[PDB]
Amino acid sequence: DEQHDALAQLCAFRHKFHSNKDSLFLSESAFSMQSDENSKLREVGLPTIEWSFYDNSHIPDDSFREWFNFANYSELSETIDETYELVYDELYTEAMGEYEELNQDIEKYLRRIDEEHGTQYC
Amino acid sequence: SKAMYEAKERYAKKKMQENTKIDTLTDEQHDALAQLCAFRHKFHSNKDSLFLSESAFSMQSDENSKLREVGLPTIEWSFYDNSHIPDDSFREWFNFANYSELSETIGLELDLDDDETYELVYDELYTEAMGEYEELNQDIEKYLRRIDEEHGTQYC
Amino acid sequence: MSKLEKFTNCYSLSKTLRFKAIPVGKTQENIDNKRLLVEDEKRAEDYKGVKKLLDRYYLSFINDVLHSIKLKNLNNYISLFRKKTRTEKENKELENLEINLRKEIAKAFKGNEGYKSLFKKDIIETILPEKDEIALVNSFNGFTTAFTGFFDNRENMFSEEAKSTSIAFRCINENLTRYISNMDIFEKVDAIFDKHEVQEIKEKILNSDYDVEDFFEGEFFNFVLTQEGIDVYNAIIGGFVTESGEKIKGLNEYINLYNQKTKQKLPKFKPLYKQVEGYTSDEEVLEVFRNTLNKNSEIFSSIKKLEKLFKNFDEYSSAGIFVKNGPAISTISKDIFGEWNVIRDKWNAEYDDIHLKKKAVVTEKYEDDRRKSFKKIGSFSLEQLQEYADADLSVVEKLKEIIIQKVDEIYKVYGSSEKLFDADFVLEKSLKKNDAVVAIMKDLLDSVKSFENYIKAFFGEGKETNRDESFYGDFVLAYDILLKVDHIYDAIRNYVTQKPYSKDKFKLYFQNPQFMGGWDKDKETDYRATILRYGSKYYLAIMDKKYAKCLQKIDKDDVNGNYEKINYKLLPGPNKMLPKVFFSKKWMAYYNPSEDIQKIYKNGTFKKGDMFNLNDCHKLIDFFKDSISRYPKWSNAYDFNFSETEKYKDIAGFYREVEEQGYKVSFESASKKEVDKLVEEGKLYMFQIYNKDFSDKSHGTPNLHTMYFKLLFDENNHGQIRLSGGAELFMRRASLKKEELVVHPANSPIANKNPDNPKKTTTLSYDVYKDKRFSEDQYELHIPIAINKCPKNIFKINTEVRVLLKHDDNPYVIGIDRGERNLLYIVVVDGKGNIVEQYSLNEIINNFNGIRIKTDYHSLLDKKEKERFEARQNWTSIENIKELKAGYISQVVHKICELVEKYDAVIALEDLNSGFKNSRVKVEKQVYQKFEKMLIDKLNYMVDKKSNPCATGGALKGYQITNKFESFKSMSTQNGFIFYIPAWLTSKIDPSTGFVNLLKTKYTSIADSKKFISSFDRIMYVPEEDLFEFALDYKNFSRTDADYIKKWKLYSYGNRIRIFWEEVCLTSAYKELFNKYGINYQQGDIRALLCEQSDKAFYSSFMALMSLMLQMRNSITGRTDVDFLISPVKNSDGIFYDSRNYEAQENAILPKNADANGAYNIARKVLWAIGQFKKAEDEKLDKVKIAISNKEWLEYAQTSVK
RNA sequence: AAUUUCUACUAAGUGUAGAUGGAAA
Ligand SMILES: [Mg+2]
Ligand SMILES: [Mg+2]
Repeated sequence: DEQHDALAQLCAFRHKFHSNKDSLFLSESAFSMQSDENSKLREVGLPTIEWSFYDNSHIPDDSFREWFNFANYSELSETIDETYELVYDELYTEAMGEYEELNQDIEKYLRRIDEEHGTQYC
Repeated sequence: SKAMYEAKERYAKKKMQENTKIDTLTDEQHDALAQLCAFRHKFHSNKDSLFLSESAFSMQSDENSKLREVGLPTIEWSFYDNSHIPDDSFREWFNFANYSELSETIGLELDLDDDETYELVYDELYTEAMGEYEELNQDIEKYLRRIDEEHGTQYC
Repeated sequence: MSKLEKFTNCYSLSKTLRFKAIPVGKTQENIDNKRLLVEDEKRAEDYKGVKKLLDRYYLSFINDVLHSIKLKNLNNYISLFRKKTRTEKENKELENLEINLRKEIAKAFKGNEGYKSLFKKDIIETILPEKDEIALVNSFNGFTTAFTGFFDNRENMFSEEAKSTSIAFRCINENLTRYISNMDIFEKVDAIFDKHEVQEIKEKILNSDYDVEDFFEGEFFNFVLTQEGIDVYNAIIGGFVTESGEKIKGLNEYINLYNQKTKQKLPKFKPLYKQVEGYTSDEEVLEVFRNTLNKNSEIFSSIKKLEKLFKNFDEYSSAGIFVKNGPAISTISKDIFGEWNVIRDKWNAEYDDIHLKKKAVVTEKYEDDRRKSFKKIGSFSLEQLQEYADADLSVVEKLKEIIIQKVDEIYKVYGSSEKLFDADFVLEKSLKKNDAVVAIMKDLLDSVKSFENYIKAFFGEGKETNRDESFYGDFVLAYDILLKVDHIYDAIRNYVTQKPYSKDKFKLYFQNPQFMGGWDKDKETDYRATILRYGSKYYLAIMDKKYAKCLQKIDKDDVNGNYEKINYKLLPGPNKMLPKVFFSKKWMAYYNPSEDIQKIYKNGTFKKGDMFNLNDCHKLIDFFKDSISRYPKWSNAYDFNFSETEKYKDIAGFYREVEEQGYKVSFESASKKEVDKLVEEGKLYMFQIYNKDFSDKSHGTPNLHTMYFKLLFDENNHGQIRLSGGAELFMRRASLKKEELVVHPANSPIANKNPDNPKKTTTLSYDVYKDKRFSEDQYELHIPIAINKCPKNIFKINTEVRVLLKHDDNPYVIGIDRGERNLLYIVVVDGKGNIVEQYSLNEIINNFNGIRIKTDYHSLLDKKEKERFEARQNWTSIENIKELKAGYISQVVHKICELVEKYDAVIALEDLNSGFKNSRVKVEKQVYQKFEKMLIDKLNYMVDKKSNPCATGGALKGYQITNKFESFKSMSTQNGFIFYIPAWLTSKIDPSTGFVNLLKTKYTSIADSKKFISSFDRIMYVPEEDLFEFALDYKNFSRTDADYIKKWKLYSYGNRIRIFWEEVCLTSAYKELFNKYGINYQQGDIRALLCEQSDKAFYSSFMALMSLMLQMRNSITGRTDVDFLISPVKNSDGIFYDSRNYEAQENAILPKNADANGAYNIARKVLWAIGQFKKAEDEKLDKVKIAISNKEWLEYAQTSVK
């Protein structure tokens, strides 16, 4: 079939995601997962993606009024911008570290489908 | 005269917080030293009101008593007798040499009812009082410099 | 007799009041006619100018005589130091030679053309005249002594004590140790010597002296000693211009040319020390800020040097670039590693692989020693950070790209702020009302300041091994310039946060340098100041020096117009006034005295030291007694009634007796019409002591200071508040003008702002201007008193509170703990553990006449922090919030004081140094230290104003239950009635039994989670209660050497918070996960089934539910409604504690919510300290430890309830 | 929104309730 359509659609989705992953961290940036991609991928008949997680609801973006359990935050408050930055810094790095673990799963899917059928996607 | 006021006090406050670990000798001599240092910082703050008769104020044997108890070396003061710093016995003395000066000009004799010779002895006793108290104060700064450059702490 | 009947009259004090002073009658126009303000306005302003003139002459003196000294021991110091040393007390001879050299330049100064008339009186008189400055230095012709705060320090400039600001220490131990260093480093510039560059121009246009090797050979140190020689030396280093466009080269540039072969590795010649900010107007501060941070400023060039330094950083070794241990070390480690605790963890493992045994469990004492050994180290090497780092982590790239990110961030904020350093810049609004300009300046200053704080840790306090001196030599040479930004930060910040008004004042002297020192009758014609009462409008009297006896010849008037008048007889300092008078050449010629008495005082056996003899000093006591009887002033004016001669075991006792008695103020009358006619003649000046309580409308309680000052002239004033001397007077200026005050008009309904007033709007009949007090001028007056001058119940308070608390049998305890919900939460605990009274301190009751109108501060705080949010978080909002917190911790102290009196207690208080607490109370940490200060200040002298003055607890017999504050560490572990207690494990603790979680259940791997889930005892499920009962011992877990029970039967029910903000069921969530994974979970233990699965997400969504079974604190963080503390372990009655179960009672027996629980645990720790106070002798009470450990505390809080 | 001074006030109408230790670099 014409699985190239689904693959190029996925590839451009990758090229938006990896383009500005950082504005996904903002509360209300112009943006808008895995079950939808697997739904649009099962319909054409590919193998699925084998993601790292499906639940997605713990990537911290701007609930800066809506959490506490971080030992690292306690360590930051252990010794007297300033602190604010440590809390903002740690959640930003945790968000980026979550999203690239997402992104590597799509690149792994494309490498598997690349070196099985001899096409080119990266 | 507010920014530098807070700055010079929080610098020194950070040093008094910081030097509570450097000693690492027998005991908590930092308490006696900071108590002495704040005593210095009152003394040198208003030495001048010690000259007044009844200012809000109130030596060396007491400091050596509170210093021997913790086990420091003592201070090696300049004097212990203390009873000749002139403050407001302006009715209770005469022997000074500068009557030769005051008689070189007109002035008057040794009777202080004249309003001109009054300040002309008040100046000299004020300067002698300040000159006594800074000779006191230098002894405390010498003690702190000796204890500073023997054990590597910071006090001035 | 309760626990406060002891603690009064324990030690001295010295408050000082501050009332206003309005002149009465024609006194103000009399002052303006006799022109007594212009003189002291000059005597304030001209002082820095005359200081400038005397500093000019002093520096001319130094540069004068330094052209006449050639040091002789200099060769013998230089060669003997640069000799390779190998001392064996030869460095001691070096230091002897150094102090002798300082003595040589000291002797040069001593004989330097007099110099004895350099700090005496005639320096303002004689030498300094020989322009229009003759009146300037002649403005102080009858007034010399105000220079004595200058003549001491400028004398100490000429000492030899190796002090900092002095000449001698500089020119011998900084200049010479730079000079001989450059002398040795001259050996490493001889390979680049091109005479066309180093000799053909420098020697011809600088000195025409002997050549460049003379400055490195050591026999023009005596020529370079002057500042002209330092000028020539720094010209040969840097390069003179000689007012021509050549920009002639220097030795720094000639050594900079050597790294053309990309290898410098030769240190340059360090420049020599020579020998000796805004805050007014908007155009000036903008220009100086432009001067200090434009695109060619010195600080900005320092950033450019630093960024190129860290660009070419890789050439230096990684063995010397020491990173500073401490606060910033964790932040620096976190950026490269990606984890804050990675550096601490690697050092932890590196230490425990040596000192830990072949087991793995720890003790808390070994942990505290571990933390002490980690804080033992001074700094870390970059090589050790590469050692910590695993593969693909090169710090020489990682830190370089971080710092270039920061420098490019400063360049981007320059790209933001580039409209500010332009020549055609405009100020459209003043900085008080403008926002964009000042926030731009704020972003610039904070960005460069953050850059400095990031760079800061590359010092290592060194003091090191072979550190990279070729790197540090330019690093500090840029960092000294980067540290100058604090002079701009603490200029701009305190410029913008200052008030529109201004509190500058000058001391008023009234033509006399000897002014109001005392209040002694028979010295009042000298001091020239007295105080008159009449009804209650008090008065201050100033007599002019032309007519300095206008109060002596006054009759006791009988036409009933009178001012009562003080007399104020004070014997000053009787331990060292009596030998000053009774041996002073006129008393020795009026009394005889006896020969043995003169000898016994001259040898001085009345003092201590074992020469102390009772029946020998008793004759001296009798001599003092009889002579004071014979003295005319002191036989009459006091009522001296001593003990007998055998009733003084110490002359210190007799001195205390005469110091106790020798003070009496009475009132002999005077006229009124003759006094007011006299002040109409102008021979008197008369001011009324006044504040907002001497008015005739004050229908309430006064200020406490006016209560003291009205109590200074009572017949109750024996017990004892002595009006001292040292009084001053001051004068302000009209900071504001009258017109531009925003004035509320009369007869209009004016607004309100406290929302809990039933009178939601009011109106007045007259005006109420904004800040009327700075419209005119006002005479501030100060009148310093000395409360409890003679102390009686004298003892060590820190031991007396303990020996009181042991013998006590039901000692109350207050606790005070910060909380997220409430900034301060009070809990009062009995001697058992029952919570007597628990309440918040967000609402402030003002219990005046009958009308308990409350006011909130919590709403005020959040309503001002929203303005902080919407106003880009600028300095005015910050300092407004800091002052609002300061007012709040003022008004707490009345509640704490009254609570201490009402319950007879000892305050507990959260220690700070131990910390280890989130402390999310929405208040700054510093504000708590200020609360410490403004609590121990007030509990130095506790008094409540509504009480009667004579009765105990009043303004005469106040409570003293603390010591004075000493220093920010010496406030620890006891202070009188304030105890300091570490705040560890005080908020997250079940109050019923004492279960605390200690389980690190942040998910790491199934490799850890399988063992962690097998370590539990019995995970089952009860169907007749629908609970997921867990079970465990604690001894099979790491970090667990503190609990005592270790048999914790957990459960599940009660509401919990899940991010999803959302609400989830603890036991329904467990059931839905176990029905997601298809279990017959009703035959526990089910760990055998749970150790079979192999997908990650099951265990990742199980760890996040274990943690929610353990999370006791619940904050919805958007509303104050549900902040509920729930504990998943139940007590003997089978019910586990819920906060909302205990909120809806009147007086609970357990804490209401989280902050109250945080208070109640602190109270419990002090109760344990009291329990150990009850279990020692009175000979170890000064040594009984209070620092209760985590193990001890958890043991007590579990076995208290049973 | 008035103050010896500071904070929160308008508190019965030129103030209320608490606090406040000043000069000096
Ligand atoms: Mg009042
Ligand atoms: Mg106000």
